[PDB]
Amino acid sequence: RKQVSDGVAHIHASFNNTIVTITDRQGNALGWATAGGSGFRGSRKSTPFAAQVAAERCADAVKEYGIKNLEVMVKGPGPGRESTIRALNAAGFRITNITDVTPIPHNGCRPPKKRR
Amino acid sequence: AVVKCKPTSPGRRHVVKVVNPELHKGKPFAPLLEKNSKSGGRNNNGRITTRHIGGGHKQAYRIVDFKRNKDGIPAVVERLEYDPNRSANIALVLYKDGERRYILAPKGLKAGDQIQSGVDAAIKPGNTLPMRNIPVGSTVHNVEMKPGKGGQLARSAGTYVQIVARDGAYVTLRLRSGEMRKVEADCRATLGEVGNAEHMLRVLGKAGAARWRGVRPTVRGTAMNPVDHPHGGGEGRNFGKHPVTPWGVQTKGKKTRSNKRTDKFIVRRRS
Amino acid sequence: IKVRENEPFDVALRRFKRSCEKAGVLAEVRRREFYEKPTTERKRAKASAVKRHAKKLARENARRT
Amino acid sequence: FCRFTAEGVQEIDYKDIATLKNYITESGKIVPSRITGTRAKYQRQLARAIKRARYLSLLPYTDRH
Amino acid sequence: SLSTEATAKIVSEFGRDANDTGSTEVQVALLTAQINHLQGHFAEHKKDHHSRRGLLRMVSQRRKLLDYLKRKDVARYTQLIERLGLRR
Amino acid sequence: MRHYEIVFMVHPDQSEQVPGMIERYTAAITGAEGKIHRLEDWGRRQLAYPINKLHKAHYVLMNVEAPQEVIDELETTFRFNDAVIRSMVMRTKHAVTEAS
RNA sequence: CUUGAGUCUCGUAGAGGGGGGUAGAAUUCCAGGUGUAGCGGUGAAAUGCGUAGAGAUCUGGAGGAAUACCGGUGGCGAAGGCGGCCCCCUGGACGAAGACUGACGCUCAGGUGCGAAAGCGUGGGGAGCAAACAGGAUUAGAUACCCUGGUAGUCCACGCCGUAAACGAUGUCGACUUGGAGGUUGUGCCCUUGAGGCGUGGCUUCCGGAGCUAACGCGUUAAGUCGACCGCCUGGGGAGUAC
Ligand SMILES: [Mg+2]
Ligand SMILES: [Mg+2]
Ligand SMILES: [Mg+2]
Ligand SMILES: [Mg+2]
Ligand SMILES: [Mg+2]
Ligand SMILES: [Mg+2]
Ligand SMILES: [Mg+2]
Ligand SMILES: [Mg+2]
Ligand SMILES: [Mg+2]
Ligand SMILES: [Mg+2]
Ligand SMILES: [Mg+2]
Ligand SMILES: [Mg+2]
Ligand SMILES: [Mg+2]
Ligand SMILES: [Mg+2]
Ligand SMILES: [Mg+2]
Ligand SMILES: [Mg+2]
Ligand SMILES: [Mg+2]
Ligand SMILES: [Mg+2]
Repeated sequence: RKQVSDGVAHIHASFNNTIVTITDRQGNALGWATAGGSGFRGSRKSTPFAAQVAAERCADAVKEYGIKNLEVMVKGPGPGRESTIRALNAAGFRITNITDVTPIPHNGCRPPKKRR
Repeated sequence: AVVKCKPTSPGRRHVVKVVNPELHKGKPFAPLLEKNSKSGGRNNNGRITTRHIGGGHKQAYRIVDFKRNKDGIPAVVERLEYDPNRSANIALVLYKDGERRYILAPKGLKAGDQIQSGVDAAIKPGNTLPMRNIPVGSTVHNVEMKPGKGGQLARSAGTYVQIVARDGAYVTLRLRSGEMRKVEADCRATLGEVGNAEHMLRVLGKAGAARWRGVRPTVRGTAMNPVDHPHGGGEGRNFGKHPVTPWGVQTKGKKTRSNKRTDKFIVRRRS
Repeated sequence: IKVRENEPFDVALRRFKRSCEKAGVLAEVRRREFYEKPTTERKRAKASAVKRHAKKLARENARRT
Repeated sequence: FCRFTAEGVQEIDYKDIATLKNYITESGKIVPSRITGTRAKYQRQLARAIKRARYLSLLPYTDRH
Repeated sequence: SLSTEATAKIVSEFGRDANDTGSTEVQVALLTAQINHLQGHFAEHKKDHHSRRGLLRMVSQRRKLLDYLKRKDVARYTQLIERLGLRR
Repeated sequence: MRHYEIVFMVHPDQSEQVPGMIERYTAAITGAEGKIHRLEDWGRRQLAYPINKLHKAHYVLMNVEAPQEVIDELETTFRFNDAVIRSMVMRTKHAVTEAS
């Protein structure tokens, strides 16, 4: 539970769910909180408010570390990629940058066929 | 090439032959032969220890230079030859000092090719050199498992081992069975795949083919009596038993490797 | 898209979710979602080409405005 | 206005990364001639030069290496 | 292919002079040189159907020029086919 | 004998060996009457992406006019040599000795 | 004989083809670290994965497939079709100026070759996707759509098939007949007194005149006006089946 200053707030925002894991600058995770664990089961899980709540609930359990400044790594589509940043800053974290880490292939693997 | 025999008679209908027109159509090199008497599968005690062996054609043993420990001296592949002991063909080579030696014939080895061995050799297929001077990822054959041992991996026809990793004293090798094995990097390895890569396409046509290759018939366990085999008995094709070897041990899936002294080398096992 | 941070936050988050559509990522992962068969690729491209040919050079009308 | 046909470079050097960086984005994507003017022949030369510079790592494929 | 030097050598060898480059003998000799050349390319690139299409166009062109030469002057026709190594 | 153009990076610890590398290769090229035109040893450049857990390689550009077997043996040397990283031969069909 | 058709010199553009080698992104798996109760999915769920520690995040390795951006009613190709970069072998097309042969041309029954995808055989390969299959839903039922997995197959080598809404539903070749706006690739000259203006070629996209058409529409790349040769059609089913 040692004190660290430079943490990174990784956000795996997707369509159904969003996952906000806060790691140190090497990738050791401090704490995580998803939209599905904060209540919000089903359609609620996929709203910006659920991601806001998840980012708030992850700004806790990382208080034992004294995190001051944060790198935000938004990864993926979905509504919980611009509300989670606002909720992380409304928690008292000075943001150092915002970086989109969404995996973009270069025509690599073939996607699922299609819904219908 | 792969030649399919014409069905001018049964037992000739289903044959497929591998005619290698580059093999020497003459007597092999004499000073490198020695007699190889058949066994029948019978051990020191006269008893059959491995079944389904006996008969077949006479064949002399060709002294193949598996070690390739004549470093620095170049060699010219004088002749390609048929070996009755291997599935692959052998290659009589002549060194620049006047010494003839049988080697395994890699894929790209025709007559007159210039090979050699040693720490400073090139990376042409057929050139032996310890697996430190060999670049990683390259395709080698006739790999040694101990330095100076002689070479034991990838020496069947069309077979090769691949150098996957290289960690200090050791090298990881994807073997022809998919298993990744660590051998020390002082061990030698000839470059390129082994020749006669179409050997697996012959289909032998008939029973006498296997018979003169030296393979006595295989009686199914069910075709026996309960005293003869764990399978057997039954008033007409009854099995009802779990498949086992003639000595009781499970077959059709039961891992029987118990070495516990070479497990330090097997990074990961057969698929 | 590594938007380093200036002071006022959505003075910079604005240039984050305005650079996201300059790089067009949140709409680039909508083609990569499902596999669109090459016929449909070509057909959608051709229909976008034909739509782009909306004759904006034909807007000299009165319409009593 | 195609500041390549403005000059007649006659071949876009992939070692001129000083001018190649003018035709990528902060994410390293090539910028379309529909924006940069860039007569089509020189746009093709430019894309090949960008790709060779990427291979030689004079330029980045993406901003996430 | 069939570089400027080789085709000019064939022109000088098979024509009235080096300026005479459109005569039937020179056209046929150039097509024959190209065909003998490309035999090696199609020895291993068996699946080069798009290039073999042009090769067969060359073969048919050479045959049409040879028919013209035959029914135009049989002496030149025989001389050219024997000097060039033709007829199967 | 066609006009090539060869850009190859090398490990930034055998940067001391880049002279011997360069003169060795140019001597091999001149041996078959290949003509070196440009020999711009670019020094230690910083890479845009890390090649083999390693930034900051050492570039060498050289424009030659040599036959195919020369350039192919050269490519094999680049491959089997452990310090040469991301070689790149190219056709250029001319004589380019200007800059960069 | 040269106005057709070819050859040669220089040059240009191009995912044209065949072979080989590499690059990066990403998916997946494996080994390890942090960390923890969720993940995943949907219309909603559930199957499913997860405290045996998943998901998330970082490091290392393996492996296969496809090449983001450029990217364009852009290009090339007889059609099928072909897009990371590099090299090797190779086909075609076009332009300017000239010489060269001198009708050597057009078409083509039969024949021959190429011919998407699926499929078949042998041998490899197998990341992802996914017929079949299994389970969960939906349902009146659901051997469907939807979800979770998943095998051939998709990949490679060599053979076989020889078919597609293989389609501009428009055979090839040639000649002639108002125009407009483009795209692309050549080329000549003029003030280049810039990236401009003025012409001349190849391919190409859209609109439209005469004319044609049952109309829709085509409209110098005609479905307009003609010539050559070929293929085909003769009410709808049966049937493109049967033998
Ligand atoms: Mg047996
Ligand atoms: Mg048997
Ligand atoms: Mg039996
Ligand atoms: Mg019995
Ligand atoms: Mg018993
Ligand atoms: Mg009985
Ligand atoms: Mg019975
Ligand atoms: Mg005349
Ligand atoms: Mg016909
Ligand atoms: Mg075929
Ligand atoms: Mg197929
Ligand atoms: Mg198959
Ligand atoms: Mg499914
Ligand atoms: Mg049909
Ligand atoms: Mg089609
Ligand atoms: Mg039709
Ligand atoms: Mg019209
Ligand atoms: Mg039928």
